[PDB]
Amino acid sequence: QHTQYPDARLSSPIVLDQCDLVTRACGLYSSYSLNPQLRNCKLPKHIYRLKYDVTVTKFLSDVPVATLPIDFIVPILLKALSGNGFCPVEPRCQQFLDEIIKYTMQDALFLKYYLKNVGAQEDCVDDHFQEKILSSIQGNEFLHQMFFWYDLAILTRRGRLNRGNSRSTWFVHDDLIDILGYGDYVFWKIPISLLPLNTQGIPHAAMDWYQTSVFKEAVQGHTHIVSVSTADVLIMCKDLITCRFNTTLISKIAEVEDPVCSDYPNFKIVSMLYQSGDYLLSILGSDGYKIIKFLEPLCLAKIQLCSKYTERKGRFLTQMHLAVNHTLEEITEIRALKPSQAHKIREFHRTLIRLEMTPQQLCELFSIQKHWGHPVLHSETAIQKVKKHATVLKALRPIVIFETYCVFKYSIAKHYFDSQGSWYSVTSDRNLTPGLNSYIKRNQFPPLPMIKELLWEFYHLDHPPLFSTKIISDLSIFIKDRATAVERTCWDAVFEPNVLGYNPPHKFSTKRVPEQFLEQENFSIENVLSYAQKLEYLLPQYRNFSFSLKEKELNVGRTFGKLPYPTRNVQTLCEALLADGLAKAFPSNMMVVTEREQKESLLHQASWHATVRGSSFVTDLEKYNLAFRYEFTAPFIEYCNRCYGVKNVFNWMHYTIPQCYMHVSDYYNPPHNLTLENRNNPPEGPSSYRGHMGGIEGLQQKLWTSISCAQISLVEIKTGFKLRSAVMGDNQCITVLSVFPLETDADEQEQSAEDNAARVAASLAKVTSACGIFLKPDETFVHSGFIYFGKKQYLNGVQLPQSLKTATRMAPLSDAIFDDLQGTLASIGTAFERSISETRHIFPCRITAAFHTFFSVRILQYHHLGFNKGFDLGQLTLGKPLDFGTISLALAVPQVLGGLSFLNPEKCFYRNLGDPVTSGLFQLKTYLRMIEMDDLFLPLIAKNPGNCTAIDFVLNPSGLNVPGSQDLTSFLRQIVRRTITLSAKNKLINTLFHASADFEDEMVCKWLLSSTPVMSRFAADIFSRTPSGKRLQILGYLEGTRTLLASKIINNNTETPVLDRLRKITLQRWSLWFSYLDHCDNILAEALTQITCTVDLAQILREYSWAHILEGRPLIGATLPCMIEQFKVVWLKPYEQCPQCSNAKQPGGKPFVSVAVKKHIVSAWPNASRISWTIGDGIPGQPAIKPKCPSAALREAIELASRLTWVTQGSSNSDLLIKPFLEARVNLSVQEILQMTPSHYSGNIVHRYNDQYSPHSFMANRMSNSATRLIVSTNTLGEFSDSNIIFQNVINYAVALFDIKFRNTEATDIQYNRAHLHLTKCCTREVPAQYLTYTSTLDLDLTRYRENELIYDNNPLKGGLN
Amino acid sequence: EQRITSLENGLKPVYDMAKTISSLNRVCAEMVAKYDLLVMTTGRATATAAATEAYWAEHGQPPPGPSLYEES
Amino acid sequence: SLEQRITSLENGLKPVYDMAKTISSLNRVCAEMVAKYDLLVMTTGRATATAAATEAYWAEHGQPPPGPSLYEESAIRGKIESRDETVPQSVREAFNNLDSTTSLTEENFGKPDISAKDLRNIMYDHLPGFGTAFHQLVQVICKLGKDSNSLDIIHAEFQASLAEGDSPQCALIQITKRVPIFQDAAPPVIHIRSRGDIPRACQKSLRPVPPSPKIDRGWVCVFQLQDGKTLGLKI
Amino acid sequence: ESLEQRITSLENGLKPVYDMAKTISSLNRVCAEMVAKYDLLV
Amino acid sequence: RITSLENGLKPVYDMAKTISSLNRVCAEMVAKYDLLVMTT
RNA sequence: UGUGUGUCCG
Ligand SMILES: [Zn+2]
Repeated sequence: QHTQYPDARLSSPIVLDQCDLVTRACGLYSSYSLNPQLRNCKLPKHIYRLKYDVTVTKFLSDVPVATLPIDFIVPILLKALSGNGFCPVEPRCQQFLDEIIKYTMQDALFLKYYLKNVGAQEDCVDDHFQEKILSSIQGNEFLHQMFFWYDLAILTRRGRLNRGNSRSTWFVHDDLIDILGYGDYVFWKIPISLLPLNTQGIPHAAMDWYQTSVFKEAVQGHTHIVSVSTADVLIMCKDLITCRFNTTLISKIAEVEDPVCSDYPNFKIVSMLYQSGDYLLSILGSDGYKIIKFLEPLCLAKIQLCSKYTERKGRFLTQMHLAVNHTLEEITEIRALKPSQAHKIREFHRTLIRLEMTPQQLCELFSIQKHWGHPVLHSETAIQKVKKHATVLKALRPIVIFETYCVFKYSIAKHYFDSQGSWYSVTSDRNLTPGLNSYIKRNQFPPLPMIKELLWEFYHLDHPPLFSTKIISDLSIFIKDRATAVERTCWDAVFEPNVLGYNPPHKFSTKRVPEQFLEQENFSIENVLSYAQKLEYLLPQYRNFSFSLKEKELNVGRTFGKLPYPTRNVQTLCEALLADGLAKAFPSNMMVVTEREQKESLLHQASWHATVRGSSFVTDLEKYNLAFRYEFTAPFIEYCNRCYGVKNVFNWMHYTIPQCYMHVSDYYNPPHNLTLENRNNPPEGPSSYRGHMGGIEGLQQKLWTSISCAQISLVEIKTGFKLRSAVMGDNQCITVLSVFPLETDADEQEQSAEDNAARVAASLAKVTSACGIFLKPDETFVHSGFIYFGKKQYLNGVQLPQSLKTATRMAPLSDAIFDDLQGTLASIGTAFERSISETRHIFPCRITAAFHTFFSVRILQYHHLGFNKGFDLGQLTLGKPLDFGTISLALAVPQVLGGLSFLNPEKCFYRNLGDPVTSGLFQLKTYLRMIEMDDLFLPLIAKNPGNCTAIDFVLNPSGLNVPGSQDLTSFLRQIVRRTITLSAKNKLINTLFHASADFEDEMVCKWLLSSTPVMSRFAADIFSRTPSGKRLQILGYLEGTRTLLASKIINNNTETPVLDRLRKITLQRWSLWFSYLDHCDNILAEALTQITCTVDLAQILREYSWAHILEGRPLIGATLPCMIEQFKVVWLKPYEQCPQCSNAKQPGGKPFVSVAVKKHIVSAWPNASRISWTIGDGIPGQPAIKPKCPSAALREAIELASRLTWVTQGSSNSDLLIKPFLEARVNLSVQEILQMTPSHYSGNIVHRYNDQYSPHSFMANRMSNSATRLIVSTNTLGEFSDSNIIFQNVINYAVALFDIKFRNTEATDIQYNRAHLHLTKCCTREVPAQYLTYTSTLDLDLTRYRENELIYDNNPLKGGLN
Repeated sequence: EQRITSLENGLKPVYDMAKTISSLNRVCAEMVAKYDLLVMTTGRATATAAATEAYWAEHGQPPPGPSLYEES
Repeated sequence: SLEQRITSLENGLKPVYDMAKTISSLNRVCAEMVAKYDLLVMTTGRATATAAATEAYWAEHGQPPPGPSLYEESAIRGKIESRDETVPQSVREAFNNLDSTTSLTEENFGKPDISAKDLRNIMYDHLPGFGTAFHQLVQVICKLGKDSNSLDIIHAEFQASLAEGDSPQCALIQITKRVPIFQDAAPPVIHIRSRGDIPRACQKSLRPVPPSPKIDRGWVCVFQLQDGKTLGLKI
Repeated sequence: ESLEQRITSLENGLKPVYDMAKTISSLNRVCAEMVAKYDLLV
Repeated sequence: RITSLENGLKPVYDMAKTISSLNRVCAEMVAKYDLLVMTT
């Protein structure tokens, strides 16, 4: 039917070059592009028929010829567009508003009931709670604008289909504004009398396009004017409106929870900020983003001004104020602003400067940077910016390069020595290194303080290769569904022929990675290595390197590079090799906080050759990519080549980049002065150049990070200070430990630490400058207590909240493969969980999520894009209209039972659940108990088991055999397998995907589950180390709907079209939910009666399903109790007796966990009123032979053999079972791998799989401020009632419960001193020691696998043995 | 006779060797001192020269046309 | 006979044992030099552009020669200081960028440069409204600081006062009542035509001038007219 | 007696002289290699 | 035993020759340093 | 007729 699927969210840069074409077809005037070629080119077949469209001519019949740019009008459209007109959409989004409010009220009531039931609730409650929230929701400023913009988005997204002939338009008339839409193009008709005026009498928007005299006669007798834009501006405006609505709603709701002081700024200051920014943008055009960009640094400075106020704390704010004043002054001198406008334009930054809020509120306000839009990008300006800093000449100092290289080598040698035993057998004339000979002979390493007279001796060390080139353990990196550049022969085939002016001679066949990986016959890792070693990237047809403009930002333009396919493979292989070899000698991510560390360990670490003070400073890692030259990076590249067995692999970029012709592959504008004559040797102009001497962002990031770490280490060696570094995103933070005597006071200690940090910063600046890379002293700031880095901000050890950045991104519409409801709901749930992980309030985020869930459900029910207009999903799948009760009930049963619920209240305590089935059962039971529908549990949880194989069971060990709980992954995997069968002449994939691959996978899965008893986690872990796992990981590469609907190989396989299958499966899935009283049976319901236990219920449900897999064998290691139902809280008072431990504890007593509160306060910001504002004191067998540089296959074989040996310990078949698995992985036979397998001697394998192999990291779901103020005792349990208790989740539950209980009360009034967690006597059992028993053997032939990659390798013991 | 000849051979240049060792030490130290005051600039034909040299050291022949950025 | 020869051989072979101690240092220094210059020749390609070649290349088509080149600190510095031999502009700016960072110490690292106009704009950004007499006070404070070279003390004290908690008006009050140069100073007198130049917000602040004005007492400026009309302002 | 003293004298001056000869040979080799590298530059 | 003195004398002459060669090669290196660096 | 207008490394 169609191969187009426009997306619902903005994901592309805003370029308006093609709009100049449209205004030429209608007879208007516009100047959006700087390329004169578009001024007189040839119009395409479409957007030329606009001269014959009656609607367009009628629309443009009372407007001037002149137009205005759209970047001056967006704030005006935002301010003056409410929903009061007529729209072609029949079901208006505002119609279903009461139901959303009702659902939000119900969800809030359920959360409150759940909290009261657990035992947290709250003291001194108020009756005026529901009405306050209802008034807050209905009193929002952006309530109707959001619905209107969603209607507009639906209209434009539906209209962007129909790529064929005879396209149509849509019309909207909203009071003052008129909107016309035609095929990705939008016309806005607006009144003139509402535009800001110049001193010459013309609008500010017309200054840069028309002269003062031309515009006046151009308009003359007119009152409305027309602007032209694309469909991306509408999506951007919709996103802005949604973000503003979310922020206002959250800020308003949070005031009800904590009337005294909340952690969000306000709901009135943000509105003034929005208005000021809108006015500034409407006056200054797209150049106002230079001023808007200063919001974050000002917030950082204001946060920094909340401390002891040393002498140099206020320098950052002064520098930022000076910078913003200069920027404001130098962009407004040409423009003829009136004095009133000049006074009014500074209100934004004047309000920002004069703010007075707590650090938490400033940290929250830090996250509204992108609430005003994004600038319009041009290729010429971005290319001009990139050309500078890339062709500039540099001066370097050889001595600093020598020292950095020596430190690089020393760090690599030290990392090799720390692990792996001892030195690496230094060859090459030991007499050339006098001084290291003693250390090598004694088999020791120099400490660190004394390596200053022997640093040069590290230059002469030589050794064999230390790392292997066959350590690839993931084939999914070579097929990732991306786009690459084209061959140099057809380099100009990526531009539109009409704009170009000529038909390109040569054409490319494909431009995507997956449609090139499958047709490469000679693909192999060794082939890639040989391609790199022969300098084949220097061939004349392999030098293109296009640019592509980056996504939504606030700069004038940033780019990223694209390379042809083989060079892309070389780049990927280099990154993969570096991630496993080097760059582990240079630990980048090291997060440490001085106020949250043990004093003894900190003192030991800070000692170089007593209290310890620490300081820090942060520098930027963004532009350094353009500052790298070959003269500086040559020795490091050569050493990296030598550490492997390769010759010319790591210097591909510096060899092939300067030989390329640099240009931006923008579809609607080619390079200037491009003709058919100068096609082979095109000239360079404003958007092209030849000599690129610097590096490229993204590529070779790990090597540059290692070089930066080496420079930091050299600085640390030069000056006797203890330095630690961390690198994330585009920034790095360096902390310095000073160590101080005892009797030195605590007032001048901070000053001395800051002085030491400044000295280290100056030394680092000198060292970095000597290498050709320049720091910014004006931007680098030095502090003592405040550290911000990546996603974590701390102020003197106190963590600061940041929840708006995740909470404001909730939206009913998201890209989730064919607008799947399950994916959208899952994304909303994940966003809610991540947002609640921060902050200390609960209700605003849950209210926002509940608001958006119902809205998404309704908008997908009525306005699905995958079907025709007027289609109703909820009418023809049930036969009757869908009502509120069915939707409300269908949103309460958890997803593990197949019920479209993703907001579990239990996630408010801890992140990872031990067992999802028990938690879902408890949640459903509580929900059904709250309302008067208690006699409804059994029909809801009975259902009908579906059809599945052992593969499905292995994929989801903790899942159930419910058809409605499945995702779309199986469908996509089947499609990809079908495509590979009829295609993929890769000649190495074909060997892996042979005729009987599915049968082999089924046999392996069936054998793995034939044990007694059956264990699922062990089988899942084993299955991933077989060729079946490799095939499974290769199959799953599809990511988007556009790739599915537009891929050539996928859609050329004949058979039924993919769209019909997608519609059929969507209809089946929608019928599965919302139906009820149909897909249930009366054979399991009566067996589940009179149980009254969640663990037994879950076990019976699990065993009833998968019955065709497990005939009669027991299932173990899959059911765990829900900890909410396992413990009970008492909340003792300072001087009281616990009834549980005193009244009925005569015969045996009850084990319990004790929680107590400390008193020492350490630090507090701004006060000690709130618990979350303060932190306290308190911290939250070997193998006989060790292989040297083992391959990935050898490591996987060793791990698999160890697992199989340990799991089956009481039997004598450990020899016969392992052999068939190892025959397909490694050349070595049995009794040789067994020598390298570590001797594992543990008990209760279920405990080892639960909390030793660590499938999940567990951890907490709350801010870590309160965890430092509590002491938890678990030894009181005695015999620990081993058992089903997970201690980490016990600690997390206790800490989170205490935090939630007291979150809106000041600390001086908390009347509870300690808490008792008493375990119930029903949900706790004793787990015995059991071992698996296999009676048969796999007896499958796996010797056919003799290929490269993650498959059988020859000579695995090549690097030697320890 | 032979012992006298051996003594003469073993004692004739040793004084010259001792004189030469001090001069060599001085000149090496003074060159090391010079090395710390150098300034190097970056040219636009370093990568091209390195690529050509690497290509000549494997299937020795000039790289295929057209010419590189700065062929000199 | 032979015993005397052996004794003479031992006597002549004794003084060659001591050269080992002095050849060890020779080994050390030679190894260091070889490492340094080996890396130097490694990091530069085959276009090292000898000094005569680059000197000749600078004369005509003055762009720098292809390939790297080597100079010395004092030599290139003295060449730059003499603007007669037409040193290429790119080399000049590169060396200036490299050199400008050597004057960095523990102090004056991120220290800003504050002028009169910048300080006046900063003070304006804090005061509310426009046309208030506090603007005239800011103007006279900046003028006095510019003619007395005490802008940074004024700015530091203003920032400290603002950060400790008082309002900007109180900060200006402490500025005019604490800085030593603001002790017993006659307020500046400006020339005005009529009430039109006086802002609307300043109308309530006009006061007859008494003898012996004081900047500390609260006299910010004196307005004089042609017909002997002198007035002052009170805060 | 004289022969034994001669043998002892010969044995005394064996190791250090050989070690320094080896060091000198290594230094000459590396210096020659560096000069050969610099030769193809002028 | 007496004829073994050649084994204890033949390394010394080569030692002197190698010292002379080292002096020559270092003096030669000084020439390249003079010819490459701009200096004053 | 507009080759999938685009959506890269971690
Ligand atoms: Zn108790």
